Amino acid sequence: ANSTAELEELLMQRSLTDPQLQAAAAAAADFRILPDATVIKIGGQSVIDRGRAAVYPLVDEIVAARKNHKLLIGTGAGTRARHLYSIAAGLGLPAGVLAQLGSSVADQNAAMLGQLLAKHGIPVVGGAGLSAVPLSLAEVNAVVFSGMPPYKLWMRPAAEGVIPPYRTDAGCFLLAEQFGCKQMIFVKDEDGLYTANPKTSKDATFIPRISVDEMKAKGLHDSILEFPVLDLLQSAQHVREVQVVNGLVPGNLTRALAGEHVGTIITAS
Amino acid sequence: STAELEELLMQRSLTDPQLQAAAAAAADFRILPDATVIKIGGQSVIDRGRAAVYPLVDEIVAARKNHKLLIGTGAGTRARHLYSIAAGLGLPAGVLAQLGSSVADQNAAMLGQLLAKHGIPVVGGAGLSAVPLSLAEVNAVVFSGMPPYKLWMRPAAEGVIPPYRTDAGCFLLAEQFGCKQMIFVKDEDGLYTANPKTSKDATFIPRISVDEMKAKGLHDSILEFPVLDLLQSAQHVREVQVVNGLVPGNLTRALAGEHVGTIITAS
Amino acid sequence: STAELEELLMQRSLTDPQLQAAAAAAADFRILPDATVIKIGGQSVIDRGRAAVYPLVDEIVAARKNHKLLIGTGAGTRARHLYSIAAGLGLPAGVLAQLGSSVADQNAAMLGQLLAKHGIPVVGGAGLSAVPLSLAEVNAVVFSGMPPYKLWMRPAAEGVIPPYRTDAGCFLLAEQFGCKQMIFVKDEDGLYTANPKTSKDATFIPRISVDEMKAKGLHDSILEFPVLDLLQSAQHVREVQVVNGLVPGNLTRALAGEHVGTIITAS
Amino acid sequence: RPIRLLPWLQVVKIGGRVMDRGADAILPLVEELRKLLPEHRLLILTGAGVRARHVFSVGLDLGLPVGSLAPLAASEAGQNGHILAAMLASEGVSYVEHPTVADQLAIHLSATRAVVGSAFPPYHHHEFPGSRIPPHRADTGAFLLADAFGAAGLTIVENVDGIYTADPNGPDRGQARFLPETSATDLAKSEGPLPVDRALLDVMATARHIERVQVVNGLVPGRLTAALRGEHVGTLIRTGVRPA
Amino acid sequence: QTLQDRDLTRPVAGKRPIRLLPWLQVVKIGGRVMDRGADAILPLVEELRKLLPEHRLLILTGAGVRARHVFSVGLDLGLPVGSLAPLAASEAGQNGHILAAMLASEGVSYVEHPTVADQLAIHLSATRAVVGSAFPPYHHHEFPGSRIPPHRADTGAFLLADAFGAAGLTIVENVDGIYTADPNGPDRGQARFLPETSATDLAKSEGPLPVDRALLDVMATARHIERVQVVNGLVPGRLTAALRGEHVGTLIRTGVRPA
Amino acid sequence: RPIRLLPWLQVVKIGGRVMDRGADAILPLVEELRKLLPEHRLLILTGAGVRARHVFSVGLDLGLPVGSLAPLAASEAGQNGHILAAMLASEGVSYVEHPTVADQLAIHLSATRAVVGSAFPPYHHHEFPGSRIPPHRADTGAFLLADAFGAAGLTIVENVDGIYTADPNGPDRGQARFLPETSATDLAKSEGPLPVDRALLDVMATARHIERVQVVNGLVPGRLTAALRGEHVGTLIRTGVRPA
Ligand SMILES: Nc1ncnc2c1ncn2[C@@H]1O[C@H](COP(=O)(O)OP(=O)(O)OP(=O)(O)O)[C@@H](O)[C@H]1O
Ligand SMILES: Nc1ncnc2c1ncn2[C@@H]1O[C@H](COP(=O)(O)OP(=O)(O)OP(=O)(O)O)[C@@H](O)[C@H]1O
Ligand SMILES: Nc1ncnc2c1ncn2[C@@H]1O[C@H](COP(=O)(O)OP(=O)(O)OP(=O)(O)O)[C@@H](O)[C@H]1O
Ligand SMILES: Nc1ncnc2c1ncn2[C@@H]1O[C@H](COP(=O)(O)OP(=O)(O)O)[C@@H](O)[C@H]1O
Ligand SMILES: Nc1ncnc2c1ncn2[C@@H]1O[C@H](COP(=O)(O)OP(=O)(O)O)[C@@H](O)[C@H]1O
Ligand SMILES: Nc1ncnc2c1ncn2[C@@H]1O[C@H](COP(=O)(O)OP(=O)(O)O)[C@@H](O)[C@H]1O
Ligand SMILES: [Mg+2]
Ligand SMILES: [Mg+2]
Ligand SMILES: [Mg+2]
Ligand SMILES: [Mg+2]
Ligand code: NA
Repeated sequence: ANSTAELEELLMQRSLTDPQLQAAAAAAADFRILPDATVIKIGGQSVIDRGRAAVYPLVDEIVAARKNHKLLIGTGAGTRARHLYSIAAGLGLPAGVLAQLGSSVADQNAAMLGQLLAKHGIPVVGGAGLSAVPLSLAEVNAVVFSGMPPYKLWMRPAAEGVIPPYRTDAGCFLLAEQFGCKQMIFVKDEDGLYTANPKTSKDATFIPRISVDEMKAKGLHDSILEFPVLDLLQSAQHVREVQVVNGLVPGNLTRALAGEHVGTIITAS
Repeated sequence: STAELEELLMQRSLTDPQLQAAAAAAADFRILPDATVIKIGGQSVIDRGRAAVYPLVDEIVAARKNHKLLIGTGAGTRARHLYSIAAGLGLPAGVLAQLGSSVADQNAAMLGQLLAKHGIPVVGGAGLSAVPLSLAEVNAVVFSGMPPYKLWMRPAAEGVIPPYRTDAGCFLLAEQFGCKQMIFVKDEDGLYTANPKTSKDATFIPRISVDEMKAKGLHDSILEFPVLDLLQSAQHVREVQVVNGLVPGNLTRALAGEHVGTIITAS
Repeated sequence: STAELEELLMQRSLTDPQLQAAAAAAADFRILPDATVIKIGGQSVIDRGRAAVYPLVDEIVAARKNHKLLIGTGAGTRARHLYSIAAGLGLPAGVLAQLGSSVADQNAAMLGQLLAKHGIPVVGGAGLSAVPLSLAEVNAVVFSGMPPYKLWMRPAAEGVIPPYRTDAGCFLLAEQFGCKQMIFVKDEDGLYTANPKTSKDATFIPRISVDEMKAKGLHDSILEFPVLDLLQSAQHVREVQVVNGLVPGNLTRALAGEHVGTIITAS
Repeated sequence: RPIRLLPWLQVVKIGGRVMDRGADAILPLVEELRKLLPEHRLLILTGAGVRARHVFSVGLDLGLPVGSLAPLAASEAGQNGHILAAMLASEGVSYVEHPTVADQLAIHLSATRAVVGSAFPPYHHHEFPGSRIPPHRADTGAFLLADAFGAAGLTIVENVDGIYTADPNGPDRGQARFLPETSATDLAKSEGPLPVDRALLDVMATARHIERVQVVNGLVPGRLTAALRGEHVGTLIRTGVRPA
Repeated sequence: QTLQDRDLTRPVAGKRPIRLLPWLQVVKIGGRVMDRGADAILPLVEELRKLLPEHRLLILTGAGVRARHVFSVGLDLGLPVGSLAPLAASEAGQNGHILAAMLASEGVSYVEHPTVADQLAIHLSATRAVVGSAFPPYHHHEFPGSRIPPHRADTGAFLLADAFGAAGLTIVENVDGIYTADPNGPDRGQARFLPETSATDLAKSEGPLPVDRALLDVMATARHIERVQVVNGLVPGRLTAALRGEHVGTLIRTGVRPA
Repeated sequence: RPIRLLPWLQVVKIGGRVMDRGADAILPLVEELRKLLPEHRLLILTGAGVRARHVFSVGLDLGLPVGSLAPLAASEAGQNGHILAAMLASEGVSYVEHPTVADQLAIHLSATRAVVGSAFPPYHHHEFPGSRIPPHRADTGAFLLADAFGAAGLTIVENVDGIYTADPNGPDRGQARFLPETSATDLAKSEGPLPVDRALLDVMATARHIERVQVVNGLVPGRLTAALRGEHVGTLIRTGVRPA
């Protein structure tokens, strides 16, 4: 835990790479910026790309939910981003270029969802600083944001290929982590994690609860979430588990918001 | 049919009549159906200063208790001066458009500062991101009434004056958000058979269609003439009302739906 | 006479004394008359970390139930370091201004994140467009205290240190919005006859005029010396109060109009 | 008539459906554009293509009005512009946002031989009602700019040879006859699909400078180069502007 | 050359701030010149066109009559000086948009004040001239005292020119220079032309000037610009002559020492 | 592997701690940079230095998380960039914000020989958790850009001769041995402080173009110049990208 004077001494004298400074910074107090808020991701390919039949029931749950919860609602990108990635990858463009293309598609989805929620007072928020979040959360209990991280040309590439490895799962998760939110819910189109892709395996086994290390052991590291999210989850200071739920089933989002286990819970440990 | 529209969208040009017809059968969502767009005149109101603006500020503050308001500003005489300078130089409509937008911005800033202590903000930006929260919380926003066309402004058939100005900008916002009514606040009771400032003979017209206005030669009289065509194309806002903002209570009564000035109908 | 003012405005230079005197007779509108501007010292408060900031955060949250607050941040030690680097290079005051602004921005961001869960936003942009709605709804906003002069910063008579910094930035916002008061929150009870940190027996001063400060050689003591001149030119904020934010309750009492630190009067 | 702002400018609109073909189409186009840079100063404007169709499908299913769909489609034209500009970056070519196109194009074309922008206009929530499909699309936006600038030309780079009497890839393809030359007024009188926006013909009626626009097949290397020299290799559209 | 100069023990002036754009010429176009429309603007545009290969130019526009109108409305509404300042600055921007458009074919564009403050060096490497607003972005933070914003187009343009350490600032007016009285005013019969004056002399005087009175105050703290010429832009060739230092209007001495 | 966007670009990262030395270090660096402008096309990226350590001290005392501290440090790198660009403004050099670096660098480097930007990446709220100190700092941001651009080089300008086996200014400086050459993978396996971000080693492992990065002493006039010509005058870090 060390001291203020020793952290100060270390910060002024050593490289930020110094393990002694790193350990002292690790002892600093931990403030949660929005501890009463919940981050939810509304799937791009899994939900918004499906149109009215998927989106309209979830709009209703969001409108009902914000009477009891404070919601930061991030959007995935989905099939238009997959198309941009295909074109750009075929041209030899790097992950840092592809990242900006995926961002624009998540922006589109946030604008569409936001326009369905505007008459309830719920805004779409953006900009580097997300300056409109605090007033909006206090006043109408919900905001919509685009789920891509802002890394753009500084996107870290994967070990293989040019597809950006940090996409809208990571973008939503990191905001929940940064703001110290009380939970992170991913809304998709399946009940949760299965032993294999339930769309393409008829006898896949549903998994209600799993650790990151067990997901990796089972080869499920890049199944239901972007694989870096599992490592971000193990590094996280505030959000040490997430829940993935089926947004096509009425009430799943509502119940998960209330803390009920209705899909797959993934835990850091 | 959703599946046939999807197939047409993938396989045809957007110019294909079969695609256009299938798209016209799509569902129609209204984004802000309980809101009203009002235009506060630039030349007719704000340019008149305190004697015109202060009473309408009072009405706006009282009316936002009962009504959700998107309050757009005209540009007026400073825009007329810029257009005259720029047109004399041979500049095109797309260059003049940006000049008019600055003047409407000025008027929104001045009106907004009179409303600031009531929590009412001035909102802008391509997306107007601040509208949903402000409307829910204080029931009103102020915006600049010029369309954002800038250099892409469509010119008139003749001359370089931008033909889509603050009447068109306010109307299209009412239409885009599916608002329940569009009210133009000017300095006459409504439409007359001729300009009442220049014609003793002018007689008041309480209610008229677009086509009747055109047949009477009134297509470019109380509103920018393209507004009449946009009105006939509109999905959501099929009529507008013009009222005299120099008469207290006209705006307030028009907001509750009452016919107090001229109602112009698409058909 | 609105007509004689209008006539002079069209026909004379703005430097004409007759026009200047006519403009001085114009009505005086206060934009946010019920709001109070507070400056949270950068060096004296925010640079001190948790032991200084957390108690003031609690006071701000408690105070925004009875008061509407525009909370500006100073810059402090990091701006001093930037000024020393840039002044050692001979960069002009216009270049240093930007540097100090970014530090004030850092401090507004840090303060704002401690207040976000109470609904209180950080506001910025040239127009401060987010102020009216935030103030109406959560009764407080945080802003960065530097004036936006940037390269157009007026230099001092000597040297390149910007003479208009975060005291001036906060005071001018209070004056522009016509706020009911301006409170500077620092780390001393108020003004002394000498720097109380380096002076054995300086005497506390609870009330003083600008002219009295200058005559005592205290022009550049507790506030940036140009703020005393702005204060004497001010239309709306004709006095200020400096209080010790390290003493619990000083800000709260000052907000309620209590004489708790030093009151500096224009006259 | 108005002064020409950029009389030496050549405006080149690249169809979104050409970009949709990927490297097979884009790489040869990029090589042709590269060799054109020392010959012309270029404003390269990208259309939207199939992704705008998808966002229309979703947005219309959600019921969104035409001023909602307009900027969603314009976003896809922007993304095509980002892709194309990155391929030309080593030549000094960047994508610029619409405020830059509108206000600072002159400085940037003094710095570099070409810039890329979105061909869609920034109509956003002020798109015209009537159709549920945004009328003022990539062809229209590129022409409004080219004509406002008083540019030396506007060339439309398509995935077909030009304008036919019917959709040459559609159900009546067997009856599609090629049109080497046409007027905007005649095209506006015809019913049926076109490879260019119908709004294009409407803004051609009010044009002040551009007398003709050529639609050429960007899948055939060399056709863009020849069109930029005035060679007739696709469909000429006469705007109705006459010599002054 | 003076005995005081030779005194080794006297205080020495501090070094001057480093010059950011020492090769730059700054030209301020009066809003009232722009207000005359094509009759004034077209010859001025042709003159500017011929100056582009000779000078690197930051062309800054004033506001003119439209700012008087917005002042009239804003004052009638009671608005404070920090509300009037950005409304007037907007008009200077619109004049800049107009002037830049006339020069677009020469590679000239108008740039907003963030670009002026931060990226002018890159843009002036791209092209020979750029246009901007002469008003500074003081906005809410305009100084109180007068109900009329004091830091206007002359003042903004000088602050920029002196901050840049530019080679000069020339003010282009709709009159020949500074007179002892308004040459268009009720006392124009008594108006005497002043070929040369010091800013300190002008500052002590009372009565109208063709330049902001704050211009004289910021000249007193200037570090580089030694003189500013006010010339008549309605007389073709005077701007050109002034940019070569020929005396064709009123020279204002700032009080900066030369050596 | 990916195409190179700007293959002719040289990227130079200037340590924040070099800037912290003020005129004594900045004036000679500015003169060396001035003489390099006619030889190279330069993207000059500034680090943060000691002011970032101060804002970390305040921020951590306030309990703020890593996504709060990251943009606070990035701001200090931006201020160093404004200072450095101002010293070179008379040569046509300006500081540009991160969106301009990301999207419009090609046009600006066609206009002028160098631009200055922040070396920190715009990770903001989306900085990775784990450490309470933002991991992706100035070295890491500079390398991500240089490799994404496919630039000809990245040179890191430090206040020391290069990398040592311990901090040459720390408690163990008596043991510090100079490393003329090292690999990112060897460095990544070691514990203890480095003059470069540890995250730099992580992004070197996934790099596609940059094969080596030299860390040289900016306090010695001439070393940056020699390093830009590939001369070995500091510590060479092999990234693990292999050549043809
Ligand atoms: N009369 C016609 N002549 C030629 N092509 C036609 C005609 N009618 C329809 N088309 C179709 O239009 C297709 C081109 O589609 P479209 O114009 O939507 O693409 P684009 O111009 O690349 O896209 P964007 O407008 O987004 O830039 C042609 O391949 C052809 O199938
Ligand atoms: N002592 C004086 N000498 C010369 N002109 C004067 C004097 N006093 C007043 N004036 C008037 O000032 C007029 C110029 O007005 P002004 O300086 O406001 O215009 P401008 O500089 O073009 O506008 P802006 O400041 O908006 O750029 C001259 O035509 C003249 O009538
Ligand atoms: N193994 C090492 N080899 C060399 N220097 C080291 C090592 N470990 C720590 N250091 C210290 O790191 C210092 C360089 O500091 P640092 O890298 O934090 O600053 P910078 O790179 O200038 O700042 P920024 O990262 O903000 O640009 C050296 O002076 C040295 O004292
Ligand atoms: N073992 C698994 N369990 C559940 N889903 C899986 C599994 N393996 C693969 N998936 C697939 O992962 C994808 C996740 O859905 P996706 O559309 O990526 O969500 P979002 O739209 O929220 O980004 C789906 O295609 C899903 O079928
Ligand atoms: N036939 C008409 N009926 C009513 N008003 C007319 C007519 N023709 C012209 N006008 C003039 O149009 C003016 C309103 O337009 P305008 O001043 O441009 O409004 P705004 O300020 O709202 O843009 C009225 O003051 C009126 O004098
Ligand atoms: N006479 C005084 N009375 C009260 N406070 C003072 C006085 N003189 C200086 N201070 C305060 O001391 C603080 C720092 O003093 P300053 O003279 O700037 O030296 P430094 O910043 O190096 O400590 C400032 O916040 C200032 O307001
Ligand atoms: Mg009108
Ligand atoms: Mg087409
Ligand atoms: Mg003047
Ligand atoms: Mg280092
Ligand atoms: Na919304």
